[PDB]
Amino acid sequence: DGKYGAQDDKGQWNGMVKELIDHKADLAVAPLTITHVREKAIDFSKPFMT
Amino acid sequence: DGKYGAQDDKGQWNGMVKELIDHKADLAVAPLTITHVREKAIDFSKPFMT
Amino acid sequence: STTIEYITQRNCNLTQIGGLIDSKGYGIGTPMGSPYRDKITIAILQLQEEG
Amino acid sequence: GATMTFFKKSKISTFEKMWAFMSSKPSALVKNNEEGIQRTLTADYALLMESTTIEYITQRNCNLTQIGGLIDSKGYGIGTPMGSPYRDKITIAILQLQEEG
Repeated sequence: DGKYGAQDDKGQWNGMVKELIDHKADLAVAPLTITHVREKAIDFSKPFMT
Repeated sequence: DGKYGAQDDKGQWNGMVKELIDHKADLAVAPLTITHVREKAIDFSKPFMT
Repeated sequence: STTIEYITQRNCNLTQIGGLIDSKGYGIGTPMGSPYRDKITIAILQLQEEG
Repeated sequence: GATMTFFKKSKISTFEKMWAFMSSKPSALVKNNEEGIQRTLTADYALLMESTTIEYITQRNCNLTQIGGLIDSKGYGIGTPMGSPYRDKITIAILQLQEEG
């Protein structure tokens, strides 16, 4: 999607989050924010930085 | 025992780690420096402060 | 902060002021119940420790 | 302390160099925070320690200033016993708490 990942109108994901949920990707690598909704949708490792 | 918890030179842990390892404390909200040495012993949470 | 830092450092006409009024984390997203995220966190910690 | 452990574990030439310099002189060493507090209050003797501790001390001391930002990277989390479900719930709670400001 060219985005870090955004919730759709029905709460649907896209980009990294959707691919991880669909397991079409194994690692999500981007300067994407770690939000509580995103953490629930997909797990996160320790951040490189805050 | 007042300490951040660390890996001793005998191969044994102390402090919060053992308290979490021995399952006498199910949670420990405290200043806890996050290191991969202490990560292996006990997984931390998301850093509430950096 | 890092974006504006890159912008200012790659030009000679932009002033950067302030670097922290809030804080958000940027790490590696992993699927639900990831077993391989633990070693990822350990390696991230090791890289931070070694600088 | 965490700072000196970081310095010995760091691979940055500046950090290891400054650590070697300070460790070289036994008169530039302290074993307790208040020792360095008193030394600084007595004469120019800079103390490097957890930034939260430095900020708290400065907020509690009108004779000591704060200089330098978050030079290094550390953080404080919540320890989780191996094989526990509390980690994800704790993470979502703290993430939403910090998200709200």
